[PDB]
Amino acid sequence: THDLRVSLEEIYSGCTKKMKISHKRLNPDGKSIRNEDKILTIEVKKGWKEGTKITFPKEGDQTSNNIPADIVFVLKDKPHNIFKRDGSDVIYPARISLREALCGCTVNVPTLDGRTIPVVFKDVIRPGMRRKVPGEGLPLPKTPEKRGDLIIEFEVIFPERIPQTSRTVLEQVLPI
Amino acid sequence: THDLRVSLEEIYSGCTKKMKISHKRLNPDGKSIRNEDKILTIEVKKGWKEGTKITFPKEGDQTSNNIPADIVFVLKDKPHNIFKRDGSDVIYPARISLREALCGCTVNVPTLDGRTIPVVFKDVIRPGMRRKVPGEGLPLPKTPEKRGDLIIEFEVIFPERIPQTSRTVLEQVLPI
Amino acid sequence: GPTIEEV
Amino acid sequence: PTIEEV
Amino acid sequence: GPTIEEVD
Repeated sequence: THDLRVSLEEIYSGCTKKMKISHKRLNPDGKSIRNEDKILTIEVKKGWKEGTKITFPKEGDQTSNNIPADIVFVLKDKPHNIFKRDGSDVIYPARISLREALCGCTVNVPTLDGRTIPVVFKDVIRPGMRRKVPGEGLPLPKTPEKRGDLIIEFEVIFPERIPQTSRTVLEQVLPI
Repeated sequence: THDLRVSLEEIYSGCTKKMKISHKRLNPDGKSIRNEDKILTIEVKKGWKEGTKITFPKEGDQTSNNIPADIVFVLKDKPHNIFKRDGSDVIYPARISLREALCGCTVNVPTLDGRTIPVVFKDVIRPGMRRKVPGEGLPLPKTPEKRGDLIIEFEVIFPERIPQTSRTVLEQVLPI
Repeated sequence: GPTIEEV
Repeated sequence: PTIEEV
Repeated sequence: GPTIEEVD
């Protein structure tokens, strides 16, 4: 029972995982132990979700009279440094200044195949607001021609401090 | 398994819950059933957590010669409109304006026993920032004379729209 | 099953 | 190998 | 429990 870690990019295009296992083997001679190497091949289908199980029958250890153990791989999402995976969607955290949130913003959203898409915002952006960029998520695994969405998730970064100057002005333009 | 909904106020002081049950009971003829009501009394102790089980042996339906099932109550936190429970802590959502977040404010925090505690903020308040009010949470169930904390959790409310003249000014005072 | 209500 | 889907 | 590691 073993973790197969797969990057977002590998889930997006699909990939091949070549895992070498070292199991103990009963020799042609029925009464001794031998170490044996064997590459197990996993075909990662595009869009596969974490928890997918890949079972290689009887690839465990061999010695006695009983049936050798199954090797079960379980797919795990590897942390990605740009996106957080959410099913077939990917979430893109966009950190913007409070100035941009109140006065207008362009987010250059990165894509899974390494381009960027400019998304222009004219209205007030609120802390935690989300904006869908349709079809820019991961392939759906059963119908890989269709894709999920890329979801912009805003974090609005506040000034560390406000000088008294600025405070007096903010008091005149912002609602109580 | 049956829900025993308990308010935060009840967890705070402890309480006595009276629950009316209506179950089937075999008549003396051994052939016919009647419905009869019974009142089950539950002492809820200070600080008890969601998931606590309280068992009434043999209060289930009696239909035949079999022993009636047990009735098992499971303590559930009743949603509160002012606080959210977090273990022995309680969280207070504090909704403030952006102006208040930037320029300072006083939060009059309500308590479980119905006081308010004023808490003064002079520095910039960020979205999702928390501030602890020590010992103003719920009794710890094993040590009821000690208490958890009350946690202020800020939600910063933005203006719906900002006019051009205000935008021009915010661009002059807010860091880029 | 039985009916349960608070009182 | 045997696959178990999500 | 036999060892398991990735290769080419």
